[PDB]
Amino acid sequence: SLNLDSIIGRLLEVQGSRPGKNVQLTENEIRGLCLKSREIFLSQPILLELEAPLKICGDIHGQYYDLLRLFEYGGFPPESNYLFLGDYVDRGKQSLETICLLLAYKIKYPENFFLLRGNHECASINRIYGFYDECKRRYNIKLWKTFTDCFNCLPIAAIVDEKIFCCHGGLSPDLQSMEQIRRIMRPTDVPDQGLLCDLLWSDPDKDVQGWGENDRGVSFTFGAEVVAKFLHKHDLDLICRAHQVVEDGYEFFAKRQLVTLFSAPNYCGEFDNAGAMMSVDETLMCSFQILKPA
Amino acid sequence: SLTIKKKVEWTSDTVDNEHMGRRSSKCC
Ligand SMILES: [Mn+2]
Ligand SMILES: [Mn+2]
Repeated sequence: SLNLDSIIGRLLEVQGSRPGKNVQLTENEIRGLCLKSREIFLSQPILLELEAPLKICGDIHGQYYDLLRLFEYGGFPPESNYLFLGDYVDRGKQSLETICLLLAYKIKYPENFFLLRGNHECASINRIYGFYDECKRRYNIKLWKTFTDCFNCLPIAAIVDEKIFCCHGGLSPDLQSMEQIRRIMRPTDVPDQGLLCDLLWSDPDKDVQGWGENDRGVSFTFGAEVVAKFLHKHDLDLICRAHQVVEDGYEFFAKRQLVTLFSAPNYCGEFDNAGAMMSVDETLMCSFQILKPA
Repeated sequence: SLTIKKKVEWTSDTVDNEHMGRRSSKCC
């Protein structure tokens, strides 16, 4: 019933156009994408064990044109395997086209395309920062509730070849074993406190020793030493996260033990940033593809 | 094939921008 290849074809038709051309799918096609993606999310672990080669991407925030550029540089699926670290909606102008293409690719390739949950894949957040207004304007409130039910089943973290830990925000003072993540039940909202909250909200800070209060008002900050101790305890080599705008699209921390990815160029306006995508080959040999602002 | 179930190193063009004073923001 779900004509996936026609949906993807219509979503990719605006490839080659000036940034801003809309794709207006039907309400039933979008609701079909959400429900089928939701059941695929629930059938897969909440802590994904992934394998290289794959390409990792950071925040998109409804910048659909730059998502298509990112796919042009790294190859549209299934030419390359993808892992997104969340924050697909809000702030941008085309959050609907962004999330619909990512959900469709998740359904078309359930074992080579993966999406993690960001703090904006939460009804308490995306109601305010743009996604709800975009759903209400172009569709209805009922479709927004359907997106929420789908967002509550997104996986929380991913581990690539038992060596690269991936989440949207960062570490948590309540994260002692990876089994704690695997036991989180879905569907679930994002709490104001606890492990699930910190994995989507926390940030690294250079001027903090240990754990400190995050000026976002939510979760905590962690220093370069918490990263090194966390990597040594679980025999990991790198933490891969997003959640923060960075000038070059990437930013190292704790001597290349943690990296921050951001894939939305010209995000702040008052601060010009580039977008980056992390490419990892079979030997865990990593590099960066940079998306220069248009 | 499939993705879902070594040491991490970086290529020569990859630079370490940690101590390069790169600006970062948490929101806007
Ligand atoms: Mn975020
Ligand atoms: Mn974000």
